[PDB]
Amino acid sequence: MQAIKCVVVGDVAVGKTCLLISYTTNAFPGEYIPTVFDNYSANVMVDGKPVNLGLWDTAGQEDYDRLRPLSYPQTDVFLICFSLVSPASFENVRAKWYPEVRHHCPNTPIILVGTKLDLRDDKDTIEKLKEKKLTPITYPQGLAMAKEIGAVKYLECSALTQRGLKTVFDEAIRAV
Amino acid sequence: PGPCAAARESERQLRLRLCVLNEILGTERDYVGTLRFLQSAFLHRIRQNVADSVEKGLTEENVKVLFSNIEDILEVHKDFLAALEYCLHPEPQSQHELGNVFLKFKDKFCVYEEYCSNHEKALRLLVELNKIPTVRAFLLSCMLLGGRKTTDIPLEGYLLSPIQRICKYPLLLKELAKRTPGKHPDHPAVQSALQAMKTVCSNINETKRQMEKLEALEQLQSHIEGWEGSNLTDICTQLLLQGTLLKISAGNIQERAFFLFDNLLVYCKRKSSLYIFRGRINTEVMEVENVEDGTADYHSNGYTVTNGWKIHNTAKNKWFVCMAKTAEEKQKWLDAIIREREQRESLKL
Repeated sequence: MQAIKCVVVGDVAVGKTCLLISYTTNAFPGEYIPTVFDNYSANVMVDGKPVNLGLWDTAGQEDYDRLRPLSYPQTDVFLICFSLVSPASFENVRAKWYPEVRHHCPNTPIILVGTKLDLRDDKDTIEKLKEKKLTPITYPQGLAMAKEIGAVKYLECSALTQRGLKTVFDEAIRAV
Repeated sequence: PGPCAAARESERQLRLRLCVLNEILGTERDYVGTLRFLQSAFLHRIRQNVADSVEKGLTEENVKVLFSNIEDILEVHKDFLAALEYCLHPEPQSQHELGNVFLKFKDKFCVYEEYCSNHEKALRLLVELNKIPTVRAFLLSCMLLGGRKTTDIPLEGYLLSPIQRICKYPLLLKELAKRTPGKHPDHPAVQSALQAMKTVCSNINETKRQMEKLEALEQLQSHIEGWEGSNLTDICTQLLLQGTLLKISAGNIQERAFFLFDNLLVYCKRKSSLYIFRGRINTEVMEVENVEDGTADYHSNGYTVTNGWKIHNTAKNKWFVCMAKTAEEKQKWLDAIIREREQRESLKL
């Protein structure tokens, strides 16, 4: 069976861990969302054929530039993530994550993933961003970024509502 | 805030604190289990029958590179886990204190510096080892007998786990601090523990950066036969420019590989990559002069020089001519030589 290594990268604030826990566990969220997501492998059915999808979190390594690349070799597909309600995390796609990923993995497909979709129309979230003269990232802006970095897909999702969540990992598989 | 609102917030904090304490303990138990698995399924198995593993193509040196000091990491975390368990006995409660345990073990985590600085070499070796049928089968056998299913994460995932784990502690402690109010007895120690474990991660990160610099020089020199003089790491810090040039020294035109470092120029003969040492010049006693296209002299042995220049070793008072393939390549070399001298003289205050 085909084994796929999928590595999730992005700023601390984007909820890489939540997203992976939500995708792999039942009755998410529950009482408490863990800090730790162990390396995970499960058979997933995509377009008829089963695939062994391996999932690798990178949470905690965001400030340690020489440790991060130890995760990258033999990666089949990258999820470069940003939070749709954090413009800073969006800019770091261009400034930090895409350059680094491409340096170590020149030909590996990238999917650009906008997380926290559920908060983009959240009134308190919008208000707090407005206090800083900020606004959430729009779908067109996300498309523009995906084009810029040569992502094979741009996808938006929410770990909490799980809207768009399944599609992210289906397309990750399809990209390989 | 008044007692009603403050009590409400306090219940939340204590509840969430307990969740964090439980995850710290739970994931530490999981981690030690992973370390025990690597020790028993691989190292102990190899140790009990060294001949068999060597016969199958897995050498003693391979094993040292692949697993590094994972057993020393295990011994530290056996102790660490036991210390955590003691603080959280008989089961975690919100008033329990963990801060001092992290502070006590801060220095013990230095073992990670070796492991993380070695892991790139380890994972690259594993890729090559798995190209060997008998070794690939042997490692899969270890995985299986160690309790892994065919669908589980591959060996590389488990070998990466120490890197992943050490970077989780600042995340776990950040959350624990968040749920440890100023009035909580653990408050000062958890604050200090958070900074301690961040410092540990930073130390590991910087050690890797430093080792990468040294290894770049060591690995290059290792490809050079018949080395003369001090090692590159003894007097240099980085390769500035390398390239193939034609060299003339009052004799035949000879193709040579040139290497410019801070403080040193080296030139070699490429073996028919590997090299044969031919010469070196301390850049402090090196001078360079332009040669005009279409000219020739004694040092060029009467050959017409194009895209060329002269190098002068003032210590030996010896000259030779270099020729690049294009004007751009010549400019690149002379720019780099000037730049090396400028930076060296700048450091000299």
